[PDB]
Amino acid sequence: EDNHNPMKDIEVTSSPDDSIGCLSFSPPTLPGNFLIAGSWANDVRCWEVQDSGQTIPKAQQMHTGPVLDVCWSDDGSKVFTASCDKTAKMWDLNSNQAIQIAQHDAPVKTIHWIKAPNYSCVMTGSWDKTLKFWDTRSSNPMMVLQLPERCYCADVIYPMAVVATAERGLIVYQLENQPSEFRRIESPLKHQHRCVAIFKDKQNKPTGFALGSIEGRVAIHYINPPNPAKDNFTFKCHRSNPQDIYAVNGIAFHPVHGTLATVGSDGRFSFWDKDARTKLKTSEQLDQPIAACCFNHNGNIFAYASSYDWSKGHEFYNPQKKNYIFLRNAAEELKPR
Amino acid sequence: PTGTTIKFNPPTGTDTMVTNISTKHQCITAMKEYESKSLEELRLEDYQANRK
Amino acid sequence: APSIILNHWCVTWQGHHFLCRNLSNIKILNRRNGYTTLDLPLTLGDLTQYRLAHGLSENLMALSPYSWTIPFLVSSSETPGIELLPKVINDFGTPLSLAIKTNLPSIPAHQLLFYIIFLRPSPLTSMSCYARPLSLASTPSTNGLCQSVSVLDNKPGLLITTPLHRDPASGKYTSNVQSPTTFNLFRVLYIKLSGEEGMVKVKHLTIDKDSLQEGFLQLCLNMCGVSYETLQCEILLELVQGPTNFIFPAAFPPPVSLPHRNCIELTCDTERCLKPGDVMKLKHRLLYELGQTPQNAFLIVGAHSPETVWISPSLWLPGQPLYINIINLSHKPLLLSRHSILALAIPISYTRTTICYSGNSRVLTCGAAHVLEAHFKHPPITSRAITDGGESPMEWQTL
Ligand SMILES: [Hg+2]
Ligand SMILES: [Hg+2]
Ligand SMILES: [Hg+2]
Ligand SMILES: [Hg+2]
Ligand SMILES: [Hg+2]
Ligand SMILES: [Hg+2]
Ligand SMILES: [Hg+2]
Ligand SMILES: [Hg+2]
Ligand SMILES: [Hg+2]
Ligand SMILES: [Hg+2]
Ligand SMILES: [Hg+2]
Ligand SMILES: [Hg+2]
Ligand code: NA
Repeated sequence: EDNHNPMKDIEVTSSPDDSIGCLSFSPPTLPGNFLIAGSWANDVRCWEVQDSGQTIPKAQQMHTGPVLDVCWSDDGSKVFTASCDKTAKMWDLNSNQAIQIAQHDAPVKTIHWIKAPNYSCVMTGSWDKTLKFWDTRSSNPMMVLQLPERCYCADVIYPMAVVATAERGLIVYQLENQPSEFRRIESPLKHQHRCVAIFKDKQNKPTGFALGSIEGRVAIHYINPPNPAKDNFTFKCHRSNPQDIYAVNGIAFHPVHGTLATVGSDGRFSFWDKDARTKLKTSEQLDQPIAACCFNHNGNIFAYASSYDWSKGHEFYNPQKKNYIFLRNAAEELKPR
Repeated sequence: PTGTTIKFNPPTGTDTMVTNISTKHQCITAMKEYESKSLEELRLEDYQANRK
Repeated sequence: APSIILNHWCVTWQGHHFLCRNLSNIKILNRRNGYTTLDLPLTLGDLTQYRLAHGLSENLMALSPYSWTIPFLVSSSETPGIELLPKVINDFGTPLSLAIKTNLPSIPAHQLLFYIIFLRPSPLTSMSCYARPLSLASTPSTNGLCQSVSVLDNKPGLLITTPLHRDPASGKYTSNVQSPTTFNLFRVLYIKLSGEEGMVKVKHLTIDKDSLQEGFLQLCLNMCGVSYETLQCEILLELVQGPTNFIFPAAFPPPVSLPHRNCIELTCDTERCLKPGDVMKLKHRLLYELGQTPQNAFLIVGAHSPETVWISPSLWLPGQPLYINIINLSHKPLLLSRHSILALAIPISYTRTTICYSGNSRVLTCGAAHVLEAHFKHPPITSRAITDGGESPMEWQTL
């Protein structure tokens, strides 16, 4: 039985030849929807997504190394890209021209656009143990922050910032006047950190984050909860029904309903309610890991990429296995009950 | 020794369920031989060794 | 492909419309005036949003080409012995209801077919009101402000702002203003009214020009229960160059239940009562003519509401009175509550009663007239069926 697309979701055309590392949907300032993917074949691709479900390959840029993160500028004219080639790039979509904007001493694992009242920069996190900020014109960073280890996962919702490193490092950042350290948090997970996602309260204000480890477990953590011993919790996920424990590769919050999606090495995506503390859906098992997922600006679209994630090392890598991006209509299923 | 030259073997453990179960951890970085590196670090150095 | 099999039915999506089928024998009970009624356990919102996912949109009616159509329940051409009163589905919360005319004591499983198609009417650009010339003398004190302006896509418009004074004889709200630009035809883009209670509701609006080419315009508004002496008025008009397909003598409000669709909601002018099983060829005040070839007219069909007013369909012809044929099928009497929807007038084009539709043929026939296939012709959208089976708890821990 063919289990490449058990949910039978929309399949993006011209999918990355190599494994897909990262996914990022255009901001609400563009009309329509555009999806960016980086891959381990060094490229970054753009597809327009219509409301009909069709996808049109738009353009493509290349690094000299695997692309590990992507994101957009607030206004939608630029795509930023973070590569294993120790560089980051700003892709001007009108001109289809990319230029370097960042230099690291190791691979760049995370990239994020910060629009603040008094400044706009891109934040890069690297395995060289720094967090840097570029103004997109100068070769010198506006700011360099020292991390406790190599940058694994990173998430930004102005004015909050969450960074996970190796050895379960977890730092929350304040961004209001200048980026600055706010709190180092003793980790709620006992295993390696892989992904992180900030969520908002009812005011649309960042109040906490979801953190995912390699150990089939996600932590839900509020920054200023009324009752920490009760309001911060973890939960098990991406396990079989002897139990197999898989890695959580990606977390994403529905921008409107505040529910969340997790995707894992087990080849399944799951939908949750961190408030009701319930599970809304678990997909059927794809025949390879789900490496990255992403919601569009209004949460009508859930993108999730089917690619090997090295979770079993090189022996289980089949380079002739094809990679897919699936699009799924999420407007109804991510609403709470 | 970079990359993933040591054979993958899911570590054994124990957990509780809601009752008492045993687990296998299907992630190469759970093995002690790899627990100081991430999946992407391991894969990049396998890629630089043309170990695809 | 995406079906909804729930409580003896199955709403499937062909790609441009819905096809519905009974899954069990339907016994005809309490037959009145040749018809029986039957409730379905599905609403229009279940089919367009809650039980199906159409493309990547939050609702089928949110799609580019479906955001301009009228959802229309219509019988199938492959149902010999079964007729259905067609009707617009202009709400999403009321369960779908059928009106079946049959001689059969029962309808076998899978034989009661019907469609929900998406009707795209004739565009608003083919219709406009007409300003007739009269003998109007200038008022000694001018009453309002008239500013030329651009509207729509860089088109010539006219912003009139003026108080309306109530005539004591007619009750109509009138005003005389001096238009800076001359025009024969027009469309009404909005009417903002400001009384003593504030925002105020309008039934019709006419504009007359004078026959001495002076540029004097007489505004007349017929209102709903507004008893005020003066209304403050703001009216934006589109000025229409050259003839359109339909020419009206008076403007009507946009449809409240189908916003941004081009159709006329027909309300009950005079309050009347209907005994069960009784018909009524109600005559509406509306009239129109042609300004210019396939033929053009209006479909007169019913709407959807919790207590449906069933309408035997008719074609409304240029120069002919608008009759709305009501057919009481309820067990109680029906009084025609004022300002509520009786029928819709949908403008279509056709080539030459019993409105049926063929799924394979892409053919929709009203009587002997053939509705233009383009009207119900939309692109195929791949939609999936939403299940929502289980919501089990997290198995969660704390520190
Ligand atoms: Hg693009
Ligand atoms: Hg971003
Ligand atoms: Hg900065
Ligand atoms: Hg995203
Ligand atoms: Hg069906
Ligand atoms: Hg008109
Ligand atoms: Hg005027
Ligand atoms: Hg009038
Ligand atoms: Hg009435
Ligand atoms: Hg017919
Ligand atoms: Hg027909
Ligand atoms: Hg007809
Ligand atoms: Na009178």
